[PDB]
Amino acid sequence: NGLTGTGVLTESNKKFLPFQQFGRDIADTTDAVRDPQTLEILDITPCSF
Amino acid sequence: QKFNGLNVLPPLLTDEMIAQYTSALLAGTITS
Repeated sequence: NGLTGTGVLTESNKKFLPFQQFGRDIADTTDAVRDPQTLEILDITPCSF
Repeated sequence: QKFNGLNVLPPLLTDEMIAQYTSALLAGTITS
């Protein structure tokens, strides 16, 4: 959805509202995204450093 | 670890061995 990022995609146990697409934390960074083709929610984990 | 380049490092002394020092000091005080 126009957001470009790099990370590892994993399935999520959280449930969004059917109108929100982006998951954010208190630190205000993107960590959960809804796939545009199929309706599911995925967590993003930065690869190790 | 953390989000953007931040990193936290563990202390050299485990809390268990800290408690061990405290116990040794207390035993020395109460005995000698």
